[PDB]
Amino acid sequence: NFNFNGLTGTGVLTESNKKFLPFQQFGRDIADTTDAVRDPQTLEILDIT
Amino acid sequence: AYTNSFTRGVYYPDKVFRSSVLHSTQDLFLPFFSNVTWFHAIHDNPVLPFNDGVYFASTEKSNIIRGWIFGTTLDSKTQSLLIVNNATNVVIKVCEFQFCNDPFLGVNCTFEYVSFKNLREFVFKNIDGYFKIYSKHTPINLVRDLPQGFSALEPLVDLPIGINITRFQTLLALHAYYVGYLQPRTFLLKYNENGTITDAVDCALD
Ligand SMILES: *[C@@H]1O[C@H](CO)[C@@H](O[C@@H]2O[C@H](CO)[C@@H](O)[C@H](O)[C@H]2NC(C)=O)[C@H](O)[C@H]1NC(C)=O
Ligand SMILES: *[C@@H]1O[C@H](CO)[C@@H](O)[C@H](O)[C@H]1NC(C)=O
Ligand SMILES: *[C@@H]1O[C@H](CO)[C@@H](O)[C@H](O)[C@H]1NC(C)=O
Ligand SMILES: *[C@@H]1O[C@H](CO)[C@@H](O)[C@H](O)[C@H]1NC(C)=O
Ligand SMILES: *[C@@H]1O[C@H](CO)[C@@H](O)[C@H](O)[C@H]1NC(C)=O
Ligand SMILES: *[C@@H]1O[C@H](CO)[C@@H](O)[C@H](O)[C@H]1NC(C)=O
Repeated sequence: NFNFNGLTGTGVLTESNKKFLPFQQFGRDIADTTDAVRDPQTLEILDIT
Repeated sequence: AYTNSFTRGVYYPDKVFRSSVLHSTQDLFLPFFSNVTWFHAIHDNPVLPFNDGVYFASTEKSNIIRGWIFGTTLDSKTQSLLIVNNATNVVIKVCEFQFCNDPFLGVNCTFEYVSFKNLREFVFKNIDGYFKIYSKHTPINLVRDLPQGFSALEPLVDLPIGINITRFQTLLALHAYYVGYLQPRTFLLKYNENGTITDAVDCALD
């Protein structure tokens, strides 16, 4: 179970190869579900599966 | 003077990432092929209105324009926003600071923040209480006109100011730009594999 800034859900976290622009916080999928999130306390970008 | 804007003036509408997808969104955009008023630098300071938002492009290398003013009654009796290139850093200040009617320099405040071969584009909009700035910097050879081409703008800063606006003015100094207003439009943006908007369709156009 993951919770980033209140964005809460369940899934497996992994390191992401997506190149988020510096102002982007999460990547939204076709089904309007967050498939990628920035770690709030780091520059790290993680992919949700 | 007037000149058509071809397609430029589109910006990443939200703070969300997307890839390899056609995404439809309703937002304040600069409609394609609309005339944008053209101005040139000499001596004066032309007046401009401001509604919904504005897209503002320029081309220069001598820093002829240093920044902007935004407000309703600009003559130093209500809260207004002043943006200026300090010397190398960029400073934004919301205050009732004193201006002339055509201020320029030589060679109760409420908010503070700090940061011809080139063409710089900006979008300023006041929505949901926030003042949002988007920008793009690009090398160019068409010193005369904003070129036939495409490139999306990305936010520079996003302030929670919330003041009222009906006008704005450019700021210069003593030792060549275009302005066009936004409208609410539905756009279709093509996010490429790397997540950058490579093309768009203003599908209220035709
Ligand atoms: C922002 O301030 C301006 C005045 O600087 C307001 O302009 C008024 O707009 C209404 C609209 O119906 C007119 O009836 C008034 O005559 C206008 N007043 C002046 C002095 O021009 C504007 O309404 C304000 N808007 C917001 C959102 O605060
Ligand atoms: C917050 O986390 C960062 C790691 O990105 C760390 O360097 C920093 O020290 C932390 N904050 C404080 C007050 O220690
Ligand atoms: C603005 O553009 C339209 C066509 O796009 C044209 O008919 C009109 O004359 C233009 N405005 C001015 C002031 O030339
Ligand atoms: C830059 O801003 C600081 C703080 O407002 C000011 O002290 C400084 O003089 C500015 N730079 C120049 C070259 O004046
Ligand atoms: C602004 O400054 C004046 C003094 O010039 C003062 O009387 C007033 O209280 C200040 N604040 C506002 C909101 O006018
Ligand atoms: C996407 O980004 C990669 C980064 O390594 C780059 O090599 C590639 O050329 C880019 N392609 C496009 C279409 O932007």
